[PDB]
Amino acid sequence: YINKEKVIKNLSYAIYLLKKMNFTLIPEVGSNIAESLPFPKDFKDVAALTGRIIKNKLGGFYIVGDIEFGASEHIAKIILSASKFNPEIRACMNIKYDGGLIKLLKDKFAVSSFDRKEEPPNVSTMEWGTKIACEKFGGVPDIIYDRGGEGKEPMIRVLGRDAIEVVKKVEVIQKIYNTLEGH
Amino acid sequence: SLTYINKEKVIKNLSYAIYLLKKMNFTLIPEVGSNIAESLPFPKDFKDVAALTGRIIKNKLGGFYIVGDIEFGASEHIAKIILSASKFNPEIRACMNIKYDGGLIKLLKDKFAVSSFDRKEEPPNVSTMEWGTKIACEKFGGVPDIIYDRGGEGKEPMIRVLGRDAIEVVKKVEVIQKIYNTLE
Amino acid sequence: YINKEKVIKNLSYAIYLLKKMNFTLIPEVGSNIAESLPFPKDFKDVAALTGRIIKNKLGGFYIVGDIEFGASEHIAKIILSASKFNPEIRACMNIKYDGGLIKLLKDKFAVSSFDRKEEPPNVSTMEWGTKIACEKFGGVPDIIYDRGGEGKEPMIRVLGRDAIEVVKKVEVIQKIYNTLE
Amino acid sequence: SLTYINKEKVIKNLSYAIYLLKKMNFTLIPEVGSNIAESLPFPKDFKDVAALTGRIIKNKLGGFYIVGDIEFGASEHIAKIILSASKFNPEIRACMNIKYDGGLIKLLKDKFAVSSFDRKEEPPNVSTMEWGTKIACEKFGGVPDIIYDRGGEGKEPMIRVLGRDAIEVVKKVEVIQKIYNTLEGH
Ligand SMILES: [Cl-]
Ligand SMILES: [Cl-]
Ligand SMILES: [Cl-]
Ligand SMILES: [Cl-]
Ligand SMILES: [Cl-]
Ligand SMILES: [Cl-]
Ligand SMILES: [Cl-]
Ligand SMILES: [Cl-]
Ligand SMILES: [Cl-]
Repeated sequence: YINKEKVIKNLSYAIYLLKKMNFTLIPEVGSNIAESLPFPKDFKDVAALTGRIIKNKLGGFYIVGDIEFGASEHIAKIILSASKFNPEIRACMNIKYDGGLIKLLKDKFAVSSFDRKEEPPNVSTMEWGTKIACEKFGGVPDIIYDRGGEGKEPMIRVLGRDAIEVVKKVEVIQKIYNTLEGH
Repeated sequence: SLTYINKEKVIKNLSYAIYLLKKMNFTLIPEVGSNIAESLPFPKDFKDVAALTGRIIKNKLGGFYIVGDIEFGASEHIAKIILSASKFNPEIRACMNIKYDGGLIKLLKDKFAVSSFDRKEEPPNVSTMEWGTKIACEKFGGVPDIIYDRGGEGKEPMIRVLGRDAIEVVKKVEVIQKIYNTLE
Repeated sequence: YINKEKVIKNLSYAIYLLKKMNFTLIPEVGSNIAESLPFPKDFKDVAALTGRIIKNKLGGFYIVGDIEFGASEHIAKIILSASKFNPEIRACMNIKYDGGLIKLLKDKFAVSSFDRKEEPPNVSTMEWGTKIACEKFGGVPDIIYDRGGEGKEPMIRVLGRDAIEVVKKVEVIQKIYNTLE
Repeated sequence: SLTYINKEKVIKNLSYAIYLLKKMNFTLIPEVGSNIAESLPFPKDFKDVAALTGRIIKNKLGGFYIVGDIEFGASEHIAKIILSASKFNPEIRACMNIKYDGGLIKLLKDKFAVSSFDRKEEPPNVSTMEWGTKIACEKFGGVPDIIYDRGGEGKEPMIRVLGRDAIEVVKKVEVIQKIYNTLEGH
């Protein structure tokens, strides 16, 4: 069974694991993690942080806000679009993008992307872009990235069955990034 | 002894500015969050500037979150703007970045000293903020109230309010917020 | 079956429910909620808030800190002690004491207690008191309270199988407490 | 002195006092948590007193948490102490409660003016904090640096540090803390 309680517990435990991590893959707009009920209809069936995850410029990061349903329309769009290709995919987290990192991830994760400059009119970038990457991959990959655009920083989006799986994948990505960030 | 005394003033100033802000219906929050900083007199490097260790971000439930503590060396980004404007007027030691809006900008030009810079002109081997601020000030003839830019590749458009201290800046932001509310 | 992940999720959801509750039974020393792994050996098999739940003078309350194992030796003493009587009891939360409230609760909940003045030497108040209240009851009751003592605020402790159940019990206790307004 | 002590001044003093506290290895935290307050000159009631809406509490994994915001009227409790002491010396506008320790007191009575009151001697229909502060001050012949009490039924003992403003209070507390650290490390 997968009800609201299950989703709130999933995200809570995912955050818990995240607090143990030396997570530095945070974009300028901050990270958020979300998970939906199975077969989500709208963003109200998707839970996330009411705040965001931001860097602590003195070292570490801050996890701001509470987990609540409908807290992130943005990521909800990604999960709702992806669920069309695979209803098992219910979670997503956006993290910082790095050119070198992506190259290295393609040999360890299923990766797909979309170009913001190719967006047609009358659509939501996140809905359109997710659809693009998924159709290109022929399913739901581990990661959906984009090199950004006018007023939009590049981004890496990690997907998975639930928020716990997502964070586990992010940990793998973080370990690789540690070496690059160090350099 | 001297530094201890000057730092205390900076901390108190930033602290009261946040206090005032918390009272406000601050909605001009950019997706990258806002921060507010203030420098000691005659700053040399970012460590002579204090600010939030976190940032001021939106709360989906409504309102906003003021995240972190006020500490020195907490904002290299903002510090770059202040130290650069300080080369045009040592009196300017505080700055805060808020949400950009075309319509609001026009209405601000009639009440504040506004200058700017464009991200595409940026010459190679330079810091965008140091360069942009310097260009914006060279262009204005001193340190204006507002320095904005339309953004660019991977960069959201921003409005930067400057002043003699954090409280000054916050007061200015409150005026701006009001001007902005007559639009929505 | 019942591992650390389960415990963390249980406490997390319990707090989630508590946050949406008009909870006013907060002691002067603040409340904390804790849950242990089955058959806990020491306080490190018990998770709880590293901070506490305290009153917000403006109104409402603040839930401070993170959920972590080994976060509370104090409540851990209570849970470890009760588990000897009934290993199915893995959670506990301390809430504000009220003489009248206890009177009303005694008719709906299984209640027991201990007296700080009767504490024998060379023991831990929480370990000894919990054991005493349970032997007095013939098992583990829903509530174990004490009228406090010198330098010690009186307290009502709510026990249960897991953190969610405990909060569910506190929700009822709170409604009853409100009849006292 | 050309200064005007208004609300802004008080908020700034409390804010800086907290900034200093966050840098301390403050372990003298009572079970009920600590709070720090400061009033405007000649306070009329607790509304003229500012303090944390929450409190300073122990972080079980190590360190402590400063909870809430600084706001006027936040603390009636510490306000009762300040307004009471101000009747003896209007210069006293701040107070912070910290964990009590008998040995620590003895080590302090040589560096600080100390006075106290007994919860068991409290008369009928009075506020413990107003009455106790009054007694302690009348017994000292003024406002001391410290007013403590050994606790009582349902009440943990406490050490209350007073001063002209929050910053002055925090400086005294730091001195006390260093002494306590030695006792702790013995
Ligand atoms: Cl989001
Ligand atoms: Cl994104
Ligand atoms: Cl900026
Ligand atoms: Cl505890
Ligand atoms: Cl207890
Ligand atoms: Cl004990
Ligand atoms: Cl208080
Ligand atoms: Cl006190
Ligand atoms: Cl009182």
